[PDB]
Amino acid sequence: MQKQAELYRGKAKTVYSTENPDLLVLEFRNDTSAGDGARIEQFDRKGMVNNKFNYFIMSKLAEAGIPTQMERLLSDTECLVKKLDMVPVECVVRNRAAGSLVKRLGIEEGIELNPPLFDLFLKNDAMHDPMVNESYCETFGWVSKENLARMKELTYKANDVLKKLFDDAGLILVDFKLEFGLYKGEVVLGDEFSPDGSRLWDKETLEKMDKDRFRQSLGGLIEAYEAVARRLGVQLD
Amino acid sequence: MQKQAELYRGKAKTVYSTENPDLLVLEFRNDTSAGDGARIEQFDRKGMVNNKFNYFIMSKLAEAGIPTQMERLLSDTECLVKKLDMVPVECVVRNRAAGSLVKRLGIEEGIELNPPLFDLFLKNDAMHDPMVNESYCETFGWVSKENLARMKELTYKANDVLKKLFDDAGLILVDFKLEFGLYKGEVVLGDEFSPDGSRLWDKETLEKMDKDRFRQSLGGLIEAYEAVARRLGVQLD
Ligand SMILES: Nc1ncnc2c1ncn2[C@@H]1O[C@H](COP(=O)(O)OP(=O)(O)O)[C@@H](O)[C@H]1O
Ligand SMILES: Nc1ncnc2c1ncn2[C@@H]1O[C@H](COP(=O)(O)OP(=O)(O)O)[C@@H](O)[C@H]1O
Ligand SMILES: [Mg+2]
Ligand SMILES: [Mg+2]
Repeated sequence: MQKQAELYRGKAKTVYSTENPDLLVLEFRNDTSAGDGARIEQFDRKGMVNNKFNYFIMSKLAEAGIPTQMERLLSDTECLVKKLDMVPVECVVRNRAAGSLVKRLGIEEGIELNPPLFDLFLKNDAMHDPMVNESYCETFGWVSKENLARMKELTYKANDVLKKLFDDAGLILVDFKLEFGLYKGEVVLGDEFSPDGSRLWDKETLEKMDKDRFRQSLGGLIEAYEAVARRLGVQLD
Repeated sequence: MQKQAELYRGKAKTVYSTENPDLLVLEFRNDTSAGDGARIEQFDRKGMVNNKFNYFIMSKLAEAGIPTQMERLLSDTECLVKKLDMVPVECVVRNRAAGSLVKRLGIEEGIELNPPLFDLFLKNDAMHDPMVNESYCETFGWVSKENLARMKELTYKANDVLKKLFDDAGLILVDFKLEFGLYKGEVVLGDEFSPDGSRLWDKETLEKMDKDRFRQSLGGLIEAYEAVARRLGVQLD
């Protein structure tokens, strides 16, 4: 299985078709966007780190029983995945207050959330990914009630699994975003899990080591990404 | 019954205590606030119209079986109500796209929503009443799952009842906002139902006859409120 032609691309990955109608090639680019204003910069090794970081996390979730898109890595920046009919809704679980929650509610960053919060955002850059809820999914036909329930279920399961994984690595899983899609009628985890869409703080110093370093221009973005990879045991070289 | 002391006030009503610890007096002022930028304006007869308008609707909802705060009207602008431990979350049902939905999702105003949408907003002027969801209610303890389910159940019932009532009066109930509180542990409809928090369009011309006339500089606010009141059978003078 090799890339055939580019079908489409997003702000971080390029999607290619393959000879198989049910398999695609995801290419992680070095592109790094930010804010609703959207400012993009390229960071060396970024795509490769996220691709391998994603494979590692996806496998951990699969081992836990989470059905995923993953087939296998193809190169430093590419992987083979099942073609999914993506539900255009981001699922965000928050263990501590940060990002848009802090901006939206004016709550103090870092506040522990018990139980964790669960946000749903419609994927629409034009509208800056507006917040939605279950009624919207039904009314606009984005996903069935049964499938949405499954998505939330798998997200919370992923949260339980990953909070433990990151804790063992001396990290706090502040929050993260997931995207699911349908594969032959079944809900499957797709897209990616990396520091781009998940917040990770050092357990002892609370130092931010995810995309917030880029959003807040704190410097050392990729250095932080690789630091996290090393703590988890993700081979990069 | 008589007002004993002003407890507090919001942007449209003043809340007073009475000699009875379980009863309050609500005064509907002529104060009208549009745009969180609090561009207040006073409209003569506004308080009186909404007080009578609210009484009429609450009475209809009560007949339908919905528990409400209403005891009786004390004057043209005041009403005697049960003291409720208000849940700080607005419940909004949308039958057609309008207001913030249009600006939020970029959907065309007027589009019919099937099934209707249901929004939850945290009451917080400083933060412009940010949108929330059920997980927020549990995490921050604004209201239990059981009571929230009850609030939504009653809001949907109010929708079935009021859509018919307004249609009979040649009007389209576009959307509306309700607020509930607890009375000795039970969920009870409180606050108010008026053109201030509900969108109503003439069934034949679609002319707006609610607070949107003030929000969107169309003028004729009170004249519209009175026209709606009279169509419902409310005698204003
Ligand atoms: N397994 C998959 N099958 C099909 N599409 C997928 C799969 N995994 C991810 N996608 C989609 O491919 C795109 C990946 O690109 P990305 O640059 O992250 O986009 P975005 O700008 O929306 O963040 C997204 O639209 C995502 O939903
Ligand atoms: N029956 C009631 N018991 C107690 N508080 C009530 C009752 N009905 C309404 N309230 C509260 O009193 C206030 C009425 O004020 P209003 O001017 O509409 O406020 P706001 O500026 O928040 O819209 C609101 O905070 C409302 O929740
Ligand atoms: Mg993406
Ligand atoms: Mg109010």
